[PDB]
Order: sequence, then C-alpha cells, then structure tokens
Amino acid sequence: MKKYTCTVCGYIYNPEDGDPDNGVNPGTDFKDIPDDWVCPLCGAGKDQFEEVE
Amino acid sequence: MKKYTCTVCGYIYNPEDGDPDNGVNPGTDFKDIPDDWVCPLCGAGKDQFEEVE
Amino acid sequence: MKKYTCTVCGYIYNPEDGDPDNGVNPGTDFKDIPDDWVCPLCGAGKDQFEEVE
Ligand SMILES: [Fe+3]
Ligand SMILES: [Fe+3]
Ligand SMILES: [Fe+3]
Repeated sequence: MKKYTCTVCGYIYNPEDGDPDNGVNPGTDFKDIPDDWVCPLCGAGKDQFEEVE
Repeated sequence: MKKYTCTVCGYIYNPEDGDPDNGVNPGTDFKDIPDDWVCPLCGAGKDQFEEVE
Repeated sequence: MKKYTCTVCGYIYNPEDGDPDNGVNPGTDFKDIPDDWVCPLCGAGKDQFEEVE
C-alpha cells in the first residue's frame, strides 16, 4: 500500500500504522478511510492529501 | 476498458458511463480522458487514480 | 507543481516564484513550505490554502 502526505502540514499517512486513535485501524488503505477523516496534525480533509510515490 | 478509482475519495470512473457533465463521453478509456480532468467528487488529479481490482 | 490560493485574501502561492523574502525559495512545493510560514498579505496559515485545479 501507498503512503499519502498531507499537503497542508506534511503529515504522512502510513497504511501499516493506520491512525487507530481516530478509528483508522493499522493496515487500512487510504482509499478505504472514511471521507470525513482529517489529518491528525492539522485537521485538513482527505482531499488535501496526495500519494507519496 | 477497466474501471479506475480515485484513491483520495473512492469515486469510480466507469468507462461505460464516462463523466458526460465534464465532457468525458461513455466509452472513454481512462488514459484518454483529457489530463486536466479531475475527480468530480474531490478534485484530485488523474495521478491519484488506480485501476480497480 | 500546483498553485495554491489563500481562501482569506486570494493571494496565490506559485511554486515557481516561491516567497523568497520570507524564506521560501523558487521551486518549493507547497507541501514542503515550513509549517510556520503564513500568507504574506493576511497572515493566514497553510491550513487556509486550497489547491487551484
Ligand atoms: Fe496535515
Ligand atoms: Fe476523488
Ligand atoms: Fe491570505
């Protein structure tokens, strides 16, 4: 699975880690995260993220 | 022609339906969509899409 | 690289120009701007910016 970065603050969503404290379990692909989830560090929406590659 | 999904919001581009409101007619293969077209639901570019399955 | 717009005042961050007098050199992608940088016209943080197309 691909990592994604928050364009507003640079937070990296790592699929292996997930974001469990906000209900995104380890191993969740970014496309499968609920579309109301926001960046844990700056509150930016998913639409402000892009693939690392 | 295969379906493609926006990995940022989960939108599925289906070639049989196209995206006629933004000038992408039914029968347009994903690679042939004008490269300035974005995801109708979250504004992500074609570079954030992935072939389904 | 994508241009970003300040939703508070309309200032456009252009990656090719950067914002050199506030330490952001030409060629800096918005996601790589240090997170304490603000819009030079209105003081808005990076969180008030949105990608243009
Ligand atoms: Fe963020
Ligand atoms: Fe999308
Ligand atoms: Fe501003």
